[PDB]
Amino acid sequence: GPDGMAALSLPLPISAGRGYAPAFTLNYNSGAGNSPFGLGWDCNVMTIRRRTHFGVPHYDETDTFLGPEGEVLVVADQPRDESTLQGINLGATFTVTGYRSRLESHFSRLEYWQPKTTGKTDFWLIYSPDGQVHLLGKSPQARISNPSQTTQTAQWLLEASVSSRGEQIYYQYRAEDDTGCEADEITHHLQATAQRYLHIVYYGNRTASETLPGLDGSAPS
Amino acid sequence: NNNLAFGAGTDTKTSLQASVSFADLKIREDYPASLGKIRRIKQISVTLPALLGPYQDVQAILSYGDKAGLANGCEALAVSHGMNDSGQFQLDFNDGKFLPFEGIAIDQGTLTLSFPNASMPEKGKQATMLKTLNDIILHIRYTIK
Amino acid sequence: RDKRALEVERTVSLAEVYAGLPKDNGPFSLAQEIDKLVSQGSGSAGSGNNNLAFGAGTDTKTSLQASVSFADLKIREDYPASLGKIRRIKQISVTLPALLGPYQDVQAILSYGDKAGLANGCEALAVSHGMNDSGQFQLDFNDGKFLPFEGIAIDQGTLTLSFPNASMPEKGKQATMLKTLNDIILHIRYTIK
Amino acid sequence: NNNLAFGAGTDTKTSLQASVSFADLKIREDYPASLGKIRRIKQISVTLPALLGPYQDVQAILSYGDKAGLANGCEALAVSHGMNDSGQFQLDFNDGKFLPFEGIAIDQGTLTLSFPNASMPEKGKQATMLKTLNDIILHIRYTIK
Amino acid sequence: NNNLAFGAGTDTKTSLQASVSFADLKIREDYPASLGKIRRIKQISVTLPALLGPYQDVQAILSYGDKAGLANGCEALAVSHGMNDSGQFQLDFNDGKFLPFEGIAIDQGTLTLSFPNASMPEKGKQATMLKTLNDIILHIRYTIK
Amino acid sequence: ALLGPYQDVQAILSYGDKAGLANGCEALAVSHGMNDSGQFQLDFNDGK
Amino acid sequence: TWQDNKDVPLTPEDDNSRYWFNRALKGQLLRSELYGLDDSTNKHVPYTVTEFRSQVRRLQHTDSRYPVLWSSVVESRNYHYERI
Amino acid sequence: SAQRLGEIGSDAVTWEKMQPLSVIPSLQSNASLVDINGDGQLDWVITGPGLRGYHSQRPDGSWTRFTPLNALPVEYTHPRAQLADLMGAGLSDLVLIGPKSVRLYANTRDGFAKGKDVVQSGDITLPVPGADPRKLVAFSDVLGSGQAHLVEVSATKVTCWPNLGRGRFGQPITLPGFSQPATEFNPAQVYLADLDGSGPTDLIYVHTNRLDIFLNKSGNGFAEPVTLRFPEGLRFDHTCQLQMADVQGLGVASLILSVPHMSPHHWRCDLTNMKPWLLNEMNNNMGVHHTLRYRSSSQFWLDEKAAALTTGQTPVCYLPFPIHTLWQTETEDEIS
Repeated sequence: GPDGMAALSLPLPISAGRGYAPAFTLNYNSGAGNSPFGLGWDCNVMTIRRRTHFGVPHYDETDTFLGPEGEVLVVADQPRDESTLQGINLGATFTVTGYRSRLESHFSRLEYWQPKTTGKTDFWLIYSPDGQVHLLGKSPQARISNPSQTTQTAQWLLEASVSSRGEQIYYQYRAEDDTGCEADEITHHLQATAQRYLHIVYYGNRTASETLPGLDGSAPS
Repeated sequence: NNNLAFGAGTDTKTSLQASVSFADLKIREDYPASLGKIRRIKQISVTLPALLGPYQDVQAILSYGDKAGLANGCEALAVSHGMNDSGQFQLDFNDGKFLPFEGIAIDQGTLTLSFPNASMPEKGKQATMLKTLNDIILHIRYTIK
Repeated sequence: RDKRALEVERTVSLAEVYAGLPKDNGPFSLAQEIDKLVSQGSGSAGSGNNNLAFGAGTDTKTSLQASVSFADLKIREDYPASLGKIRRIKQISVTLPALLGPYQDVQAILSYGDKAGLANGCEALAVSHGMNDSGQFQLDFNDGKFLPFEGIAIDQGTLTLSFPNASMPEKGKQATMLKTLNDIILHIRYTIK
Repeated sequence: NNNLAFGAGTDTKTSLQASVSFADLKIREDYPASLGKIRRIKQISVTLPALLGPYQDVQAILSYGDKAGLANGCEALAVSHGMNDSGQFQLDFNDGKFLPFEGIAIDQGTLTLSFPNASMPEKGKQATMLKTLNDIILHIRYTIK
Repeated sequence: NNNLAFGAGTDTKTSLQASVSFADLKIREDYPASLGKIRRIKQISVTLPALLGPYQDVQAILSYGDKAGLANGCEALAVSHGMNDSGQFQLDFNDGKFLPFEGIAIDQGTLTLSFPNASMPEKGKQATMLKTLNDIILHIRYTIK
Repeated sequence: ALLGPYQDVQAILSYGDKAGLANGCEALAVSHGMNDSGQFQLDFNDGK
Repeated sequence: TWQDNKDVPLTPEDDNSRYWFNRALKGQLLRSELYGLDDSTNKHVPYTVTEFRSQVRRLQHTDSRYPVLWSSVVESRNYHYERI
Repeated sequence: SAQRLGEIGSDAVTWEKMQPLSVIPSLQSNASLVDINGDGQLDWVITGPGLRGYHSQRPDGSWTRFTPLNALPVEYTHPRAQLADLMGAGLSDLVLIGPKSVRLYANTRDGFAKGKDVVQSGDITLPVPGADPRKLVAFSDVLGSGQAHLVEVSATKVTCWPNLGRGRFGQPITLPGFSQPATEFNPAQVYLADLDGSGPTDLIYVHTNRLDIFLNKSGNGFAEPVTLRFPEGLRFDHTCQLQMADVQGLGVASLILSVPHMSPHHWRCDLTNMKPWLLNEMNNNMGVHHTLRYRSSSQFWLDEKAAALTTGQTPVCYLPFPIHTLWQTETEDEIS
């Protein structure tokens, strides 16, 4: 391709699905850094994130975010308030604003839900052209935020998604936990749980729904 | 004597002044009494950690209030760049003449730094510079006898 | 009667002076007018004592010069009256932000066209390169003699900066330098007594 | 003569002092005796390897803890920046007057470096600064006759 | 006159000496005779490229054999920095006194350089510093009359 | 860029009509090669 | 520009506008030639030539820093020479 | 200027005989060459009695007219001011460092932002550049994060304070494994570089006749040093320099020892002929073997230049740095 990079794709053996599935591929990208899959390899599980291209981002309002493809999100529309999602009580009023990528290529719509009520957390929703809704960073575990000030969310990891035909998927992350790591390894960092890993993805619903599987943040059985 | 104000002089009304008391600086206290009782200023320089435009100059006057008997002109110093400028285009400790503020006791009197054309709505100039000024730093050279 | 004077260094942009002339005096872009005047010689820009022109004497017809009056610079208004009424120039330096060929020099003369009681030779300064230049190979404020322009009141009089071989039609060697030059900066060191 | 202590004088109780003898420095052994038996100090500068910020001063006095027919004031040097500090704002070997410590034999007497307001429990000004002082360096200029 | 050896003096047998003949350098030949016959040394500086620690000095003496024709003290120069030592703390061509080695013909005589405390078996200091000395470079300023 | 840091150039610059000059002012010793002059220390404020 | 729901021809009104319009085309293939490598007299001609024309549609510029553009290929050609 | 040495296909890189530049900006006396915009075009930046501003150099060698800037800090010319990235933006900001706080003027590209005083958290005490001659205080990406951290190198350990942005630093952390005799240790001999090439910088300690290279274990301390020896006749001293650059376009900088003395000499120590950690090979155990080869974009530019020579097609380069690319691959059937 155009930049001369070397690359490889190694799909994961996910045979199950119902026409919708959390299908991921492990990919080699020369020039890429050290990831959870080693140096040069990753799966790039979808996330919404602050742009760091211009340095440590603000956690304020004059912030820039990237869409899931890694492109600049421009506020698309004006904010409105809403207390429910797909009929589910969110427990508070949120102000929601739509975003659109600077360089269009997919025509999805992205929403940012910023709690109006102090004490609740925010979230992002992707409305895909295929009629799918993807929820990122709703609950702790799916969030990358400053351990010292956890409200400063840097990244929103995909937590839940639903297709139009009733199949839905839930993504469970396991946070970094300092067990068996060596005393200096823990002592000189004391990060208090930063970084999240995808641990398990739940799919194949016993019961159909058009709602997001994360519901109100409850864990799956 | 530790304050800010716009000056009351006829032509100082848009000039922003910052005054400080030498007594309140507690410099004498820095060294034991046994080192000598006479502690006086030999030279003062000024540093202004602000931003400047391409042809912008600092325009400010530092002066000692009391006409304590210093030779005429040693009561004040002009600042142009704000980088430890001192009082001369060419600085010389061996000039043969007394330097600005030379002979003033570290113990007393009020020193003031004046910035003319500081008021904003009056269409000032230092008025813009000053918005970026984080401090006023003095470098005081004094001697102990 | 002597006193220690307040020593003040004033940066002056001629581009600001010309761009900022009163509408009735013909404000202009300094870089833009120089380019036009060099490409086509014997023109002019501005008015009064704040302008660009080619010199009138035969000896100077290929010389492009810029001039500014102290009255219009209004340096005096920078400081309050209470600091003293006599404000006079001690030394003037010159900077020219042009690009040069590999071993090219910059020739220019800065002069006071209002020569009066000023000691002989102090009415003018030569420029060889810019960079806060000086009419002396070595500048010493303890020289013992008067420095160029010393004693001129900051309130009045006209300075002119002449470039000897500026006219492009005459194939002047400085013509490309001048087209290249963005501004003229003076550094006026003056004191308040 | 090779020690640290807080000073015993009335106004030195909070002053931390260091003392080093000259004789124990073995300066004399650096060069053959036949090169000159008269070896005397011309100038001493002081360097303090400490984390002093850009506007942070160090306050210390270096003095000769002995007596000789020294010019008055040549018994001591003030330290302010800690970077080869001299006892003059402008160091000049050709000043015409004697420098601090000039003419002191290289192996006689002792030097003491004092740091006023050092005791931590007394909330001394230099009490926290000194926690970053990792060494004391002297730069001795001396000549051989 | 172009060799290494230890000094033979009573306090020099641990001192490593270097030497050179001016006659063998033949500096004279570098310029035509039409410029004049009198070619004499004005000043010599010494460079000792080496790897020393942050507080580690080098100690060596540069000296001229036929001292009889010189003003007292012009027969030798001390080297302590090693970068480019002129020896004298303040180099001044307008000093008013003669410089070390000044007036020596570039045509003849032996110049030497000693390093005291160089013998490692005697636990010297130059003894280890010298292991990193890659060359000895002299900078000879001379004039043609 | 002719010489490195420890290299010298031997060259003499001289004026043809030497007759009007004070002795030695007819020539300059080039040796450093980097905007040098005929004297170790150039000073225009000197008396010579 | 997308005006009154039409794909209206545009001339960038300034250079910042132009910048974003040029940026939007990055990575787009403009031309692709298939050229045989041999010692025949036809070694000087491609078998095929593919040409593309891209475009950028301006959709929204209320945020003056990032004026939301959509780019794609509006038209393309494919010449078949067979090295003739 | 760099040029390919010999025909296209000859990898060695050389330089053409020096030529005076056709155009040089005036006002060279109080200025330096720094990219202050992140443009790729270096800016000749002028400071002094006003005249704040610069001339940028374009890819065709054309210099711009003087650009005045709109905000230079007074402290820009302060004796201890550093140029360092404390925003994380990659522009290089202006900063003064004290033990408890820093004064940071963010780079806004057209000038600097209002400086701010940043007080460090807790009792984190920062190293102060130049504070102790026995230690090296410098910014370097010792953790391999791409941000540049503040690192202090002593004879016994390396201490690092992570860059958290806006002049804020993390707590010091220890990076063990570095050691030299304390008396002889001299920061002047300590150089930092990513010779490995994966990010975290390595520590090179220079000795007469040898180089000790402590490899950086991705911010977890150092590997026992690799001692490289100099070729016989090659020595090193305080007048000698160490340069570091990927002069051959291999993706890895080489170490160049520059020796002045009475006749200049330059020696290049290549540590590897290829950038490490790139995938070189793949094999499926079914008979298909793959292999890769990589080259700097800068070598390809030199070929573009070589093609331009003879033809006169001035090869203006719009790609200022050596992005490393995939050049050649092979696939082999082990069965047929």
